[PDB]
Amino acid sequence: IKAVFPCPSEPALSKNELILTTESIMKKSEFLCCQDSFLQEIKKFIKGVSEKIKKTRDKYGINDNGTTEPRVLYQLDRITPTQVEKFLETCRDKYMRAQMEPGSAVGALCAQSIGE
Amino acid sequence: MGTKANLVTPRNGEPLIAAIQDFLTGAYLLTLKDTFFDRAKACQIIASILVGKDEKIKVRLPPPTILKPVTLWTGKQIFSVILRPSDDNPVRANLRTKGKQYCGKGEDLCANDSYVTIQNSELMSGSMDKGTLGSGSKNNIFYILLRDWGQNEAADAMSRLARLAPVYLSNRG
Amino acid sequence: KTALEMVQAAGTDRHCVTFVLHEEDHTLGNSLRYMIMKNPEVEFCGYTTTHPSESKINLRIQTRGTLPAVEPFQRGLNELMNVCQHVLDKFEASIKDYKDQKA
Amino acid sequence: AASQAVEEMRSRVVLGEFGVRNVHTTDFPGNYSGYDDAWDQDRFEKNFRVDVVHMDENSLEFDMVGIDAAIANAFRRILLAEVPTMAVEKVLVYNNTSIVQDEILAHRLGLIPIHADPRLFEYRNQGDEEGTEIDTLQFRLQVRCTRNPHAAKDSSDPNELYVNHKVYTRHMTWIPLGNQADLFPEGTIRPVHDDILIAQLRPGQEIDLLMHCVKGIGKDHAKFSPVATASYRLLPDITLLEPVEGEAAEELSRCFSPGVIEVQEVQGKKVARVANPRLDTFSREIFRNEKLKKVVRLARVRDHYIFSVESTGVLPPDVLVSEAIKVLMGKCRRFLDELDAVQ
Amino acid sequence: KFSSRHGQKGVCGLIVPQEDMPFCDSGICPDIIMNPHGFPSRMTVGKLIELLAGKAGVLDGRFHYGTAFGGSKVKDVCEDLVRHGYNYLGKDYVTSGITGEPLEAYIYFGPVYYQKLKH
Amino acid sequence: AGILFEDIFDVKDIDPEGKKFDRVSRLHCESESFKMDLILDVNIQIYPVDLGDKFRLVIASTLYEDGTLDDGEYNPTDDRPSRADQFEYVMYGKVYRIEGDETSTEAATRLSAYVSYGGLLMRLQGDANNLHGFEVDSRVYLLMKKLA
Amino acid sequence: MIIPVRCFTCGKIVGNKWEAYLGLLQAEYTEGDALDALGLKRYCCRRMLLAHVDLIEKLLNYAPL
Repeated sequence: IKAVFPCPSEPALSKNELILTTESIMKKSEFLCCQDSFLQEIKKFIKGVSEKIKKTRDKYGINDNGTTEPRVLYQLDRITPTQVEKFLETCRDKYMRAQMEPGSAVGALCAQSIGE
Repeated sequence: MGTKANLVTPRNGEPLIAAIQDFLTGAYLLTLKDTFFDRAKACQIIASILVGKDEKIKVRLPPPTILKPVTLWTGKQIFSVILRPSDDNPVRANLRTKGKQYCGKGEDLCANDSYVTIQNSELMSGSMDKGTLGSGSKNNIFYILLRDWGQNEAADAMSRLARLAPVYLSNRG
Repeated sequence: KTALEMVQAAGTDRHCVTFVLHEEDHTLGNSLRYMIMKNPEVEFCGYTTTHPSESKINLRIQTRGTLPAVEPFQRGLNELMNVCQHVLDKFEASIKDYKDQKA
Repeated sequence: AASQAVEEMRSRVVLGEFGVRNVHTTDFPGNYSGYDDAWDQDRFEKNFRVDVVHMDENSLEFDMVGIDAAIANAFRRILLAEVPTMAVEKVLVYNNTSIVQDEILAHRLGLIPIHADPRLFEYRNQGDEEGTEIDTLQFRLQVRCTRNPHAAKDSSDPNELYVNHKVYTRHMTWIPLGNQADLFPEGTIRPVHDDILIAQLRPGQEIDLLMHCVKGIGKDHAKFSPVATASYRLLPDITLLEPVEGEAAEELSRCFSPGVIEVQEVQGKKVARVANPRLDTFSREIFRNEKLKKVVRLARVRDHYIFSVESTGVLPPDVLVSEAIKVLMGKCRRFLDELDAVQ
Repeated sequence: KFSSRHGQKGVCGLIVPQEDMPFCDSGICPDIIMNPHGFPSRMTVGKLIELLAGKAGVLDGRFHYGTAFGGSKVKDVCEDLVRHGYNYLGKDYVTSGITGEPLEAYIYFGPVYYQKLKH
Repeated sequence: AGILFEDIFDVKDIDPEGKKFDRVSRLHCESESFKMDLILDVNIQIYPVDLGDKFRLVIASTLYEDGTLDDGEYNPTDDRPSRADQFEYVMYGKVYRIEGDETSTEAATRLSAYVSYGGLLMRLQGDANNLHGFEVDSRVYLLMKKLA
Repeated sequence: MIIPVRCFTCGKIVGNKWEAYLGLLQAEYTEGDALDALGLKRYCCRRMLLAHVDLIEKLLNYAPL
């Protein structure tokens, strides 16, 4: 997601904002259908991304408000709001499409899979 | 029951339709650090791709990797045309994986050139081996193409390799 | 019906055109490719055989600017004919000279 | 310097211990920084030279300097496959009683070469089996093997015991059609070799057959190919990087082919010089000797090609090479005519 | 189906015109081209020795013996090739028929007995 | 100008782990003016580099000094005055990873920029103030001239 | 069964050489030297005479005559 849609001219805010944006997107009508365990796993991954951003920002001049002078420093762990919206949708669609289709002949597939 | 819909085994989900033998060796030899090519040799190898529905695509030749003492491209640049043959192709494949032979250190600055990075359908590092182009791996480019861009994009790329890899190896020897 | 010219797109952009040459093999294509790749205007020239079974070569010429691509292809055929005419004359003169020294 | 390195890259293919480097032809516009590679007809004409090293009946050796590999390969490919010749296509068989199968005997007859000149005859149209005086030549072979009436008692040797024991290409007799007899004087149309063994017979066994010969190109069948082998080799240019003197000269002379290296005692001390690099067969045995590997460089001049053509005897070798160049000129003209029709 | 007498059996995938086949300096073009990939998994070193022995034997005019537990050694056969002007290892410098330019790698070229199978 | 970075570099090692390739050598270098270490692959067939050589390395966003970023396609045949006329070796590649120094837990300023020239990699490592103007997915010209 | 008229790879006519080769072998000439006298320089041509088995003579002993 970061490479396919690298967003220049975007806020690139992080830490508290990342977790706030994620929780708002998770609770938007969709994602209720998603199994609850999956939603928790996304939150654990997002919490990890937020922790990584904080450590890097502390190590190399924390953004006072997004105004630090070497602007290359902002590229160190860059997640922008459009990327967060794309990541959460791609994960919902990938999960929904991974569900076994009803009528899958589940038993026949297992017997062949054990034999090979 | 179509091949495009069944490119992955039901047992683990690993890809089963993938490059084998001489397709794999032509690609490893093309994508080695020493493979460098002049405009004519580049144009001929890329030309093999333009058949069977690729006739109606205008080929994009990437700018040459070497430019001043002599103008030269790299094999990694020519392999990348298999992934995005034209400027109107929408596939922007991304992979970052250890190749077999990985030194264990320096992720992408390995001594053996065995860490693969593909950005926007362009190989930036590494040589293609069974791990990235062959069966049995979920770190395959064809698998990332199936999962992220679709069955058709993966199948088109596999057909392009079966045309490019034989033409380089027959002429190289 | 030996030569069929297929334009790259519905828009019929002249700069990229694929010439399908019937009853042809690597002998004409490789020689023509060298002659038409010595033209500065041609950015990309390559030949591909669709299948070993069918005797047809598809030659794709992509020009640098607005050149129609028929003009580079035609110039290449003319150059190959001139190179052949010179070699035949030089070879015949050399063969005659050798026989005369032998005599 | 770097300029020296580029000059070798564009002019010499260097043979190495594990591989051949600088293989590709790189002289195209824009491939180099200070060199103009755009086509100049005047430059090509001045540089090109053809030298006939050796010509003997059925063999021609010549050197083309300044030609490119793609143009040179075309001449070799045209000579092998696109220069037309006359060969047996249909064998009508009456009373074949020999051990050899008729299908095998038909194939052997097709392979035998005919001395008829292809340019005079014309291609037979599809079907049209009967043929015409212009498009075909008819040869009749009738041989019957009989016991020799006056023979020695032991008769261990078949040749003494039997007459016409072996069918040879001399037996084949041309049957003239229409005005062909006047156009071709007796003996102009004959099988070239005269000694090829078509079949072997025993007493009471007879082969009677009629053969029709048609013009064809090598691409359709190998029987129509006019050259035993046509091949080109780039000229060898061995260079000794460091002066080599002493017993080393004797080993360096041994590593290469028999006449390429001549050892001369300039001051009573052996010194090695390269006299005839053309003879080198590139066995690359110098690489086996560790000391001499670094003292010599094995390379081939890219634009000098030594071409060897051996004919099957159907037509003189010089004529075959001239015909091949004309066939390429024809292929270009056919396409130019199509472009005129399109526009 | 054609087999090589070393347990490697193949079907004829393609029939190519002589002009497209790669040619060595002598002008010999290969009757059969065999993929190098077969030898590493199969571990048929004997076939590689048989090409070298046959090439040396044809040039010498002698028939070499590959009898089990004995046979012609590689060292003796290589010396015969050097006398006849060929590389001891039997790898020959070839040029490509399709492109007209030399192949980057030296190609092993030699005579090997092939038997046509009934199928 | 369109210059991103410019310094004089001294070659310190040629092959750390042996000669893995023929044409390519892995040059490890260090700069005089700034404390910059440089990993660079160069084609040592066309351009030969020795263990003591000193060279000037400019990285530029555009090859025409008038600051016109117009690069629809690069035409080798076209001849106009440019920056490459002053330099011996030129490569075109893409900046693909900016990464922080891991070797200090606090108060750090070293950054790594990675550029890939079709597979010939460069790591440029130094103070963040000198690597300014690098961005991911940007395309840069390396230029290089040896000094007597 | 009978000597092939043309070498399989090169295409040289080798049908004419069989009778001479047998005669040279009948004399003291060595197999390599006999092939050299016939002019079969390339290895492809040499194998055809060297590896040929003449079964036509043996088969004919059983032919009707």
